[PDB]
Amino acid sequence: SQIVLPPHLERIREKLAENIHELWVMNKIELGWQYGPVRDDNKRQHPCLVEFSKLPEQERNYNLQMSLETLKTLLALGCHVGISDEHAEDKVKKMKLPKNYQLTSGYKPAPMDLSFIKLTPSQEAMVDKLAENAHNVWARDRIRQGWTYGIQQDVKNRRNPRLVPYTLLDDRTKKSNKDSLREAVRTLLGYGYNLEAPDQDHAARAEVCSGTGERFRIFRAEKTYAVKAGRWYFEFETVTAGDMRVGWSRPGCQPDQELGSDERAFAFDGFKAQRWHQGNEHYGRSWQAGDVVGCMVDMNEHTMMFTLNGEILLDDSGSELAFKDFDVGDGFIPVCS
Ligand SMILES: Nc1ncnc2c1ncn2[C@@H]1O[C@H](COP(=O)(O)OP(=O)(O)OP(=O)(O)O)[C@@H](O)[C@H]1O
Ligand SMILES: COc1ccc2c(c1)CN(Cc1ccc(C(=O)O)cc1)CCS2
Repeated sequence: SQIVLPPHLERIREKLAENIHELWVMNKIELGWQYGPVRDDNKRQHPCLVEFSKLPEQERNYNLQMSLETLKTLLALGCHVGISDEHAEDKVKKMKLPKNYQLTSGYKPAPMDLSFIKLTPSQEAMVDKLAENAHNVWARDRIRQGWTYGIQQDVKNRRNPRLVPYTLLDDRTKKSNKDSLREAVRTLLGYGYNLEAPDQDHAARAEVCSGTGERFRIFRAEKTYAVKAGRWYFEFETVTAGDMRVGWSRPGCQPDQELGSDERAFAFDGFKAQRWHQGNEHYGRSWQAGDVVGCMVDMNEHTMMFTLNGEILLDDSGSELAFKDFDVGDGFIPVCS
């Protein structure tokens, strides 16, 4: 609402509103909609097919407001607009149209066909965002009405399966709104009022949202199974490919601290290809979904090694040892974050 409309948009939006009005009535007659005295969509009768003057002024004004919200929404998207020229707006060609596609009046509303104009990926993205905003303004109205979501539409209980996020919306209506949006944006472009998209903003949430406030969960064997000597091996399977750590931990490990940040644990972060013990150093490569990581420790020469799907993971050098030397201490147990 805080947005103020430029005069060139003001002298463009009345012509926009009319043009899309006839766009709407041509879409209606192409799909096979007929004129009728009564307000019955199932019986295929509606006085809406006549010109906007004979059309109910409520709908005609609603169309103008509908377009006004659309203009204010292009402006609020951060999509700045430029004026290409004036003569292409003064002179707009008209396709020849078939009689069956024509209504009772001989006037052909379909203006210079938008097929010449091509939709860039950014122009499609803003079409998606306009569709999202229209759906959201559609649902704010329904919620104000008190209509709530329901798996099956209820006329009396005011339940519409339609009140869902646009991503979850049914493909039929989503496409129908999308087409009118797409044709609306193309009509805006064909008015010579070329729109330049805001720069692509990259936003990564890094999965801050989590159960309560826990960032990670640590799974380990019981402290009584600590190994002090010998050769030991266990395997860790990665169903997903995200922030994981696997390795050997001392019985003094804190469940709230990250693996390898302190001296109590030795871990391998394949997500960043990092080996973790009081710091991170580059080691090995990254895993994908389904990769199996093997962990081997030999407390005789105090070495630690790792395998990704069988092959030995190396550090920056040619050495196969993730942690060359450590102390036996109290022992080690398998651990995973
Ligand atoms: N001239 C017009 N300008 C703008 N929008 C219009 C116009 N005529 C009809 N509409 C649209 O028609 C729709 C009316 O049906 P709607 O999709 O809201 O059904 P609904 O969700 O079942 O509604 P309700 O919950 O009120 O029963 C609205 O989204 C409204 O924006
Ligand atoms: C979405 O902005 C507009 C702007 C202009 C016009 C329409 C829609 C189309 N309408 C017909 C209509 C009425 C109700 C429904 C419905 O029940 O959803 C669907 C179509 C009015 C004539 S021009």
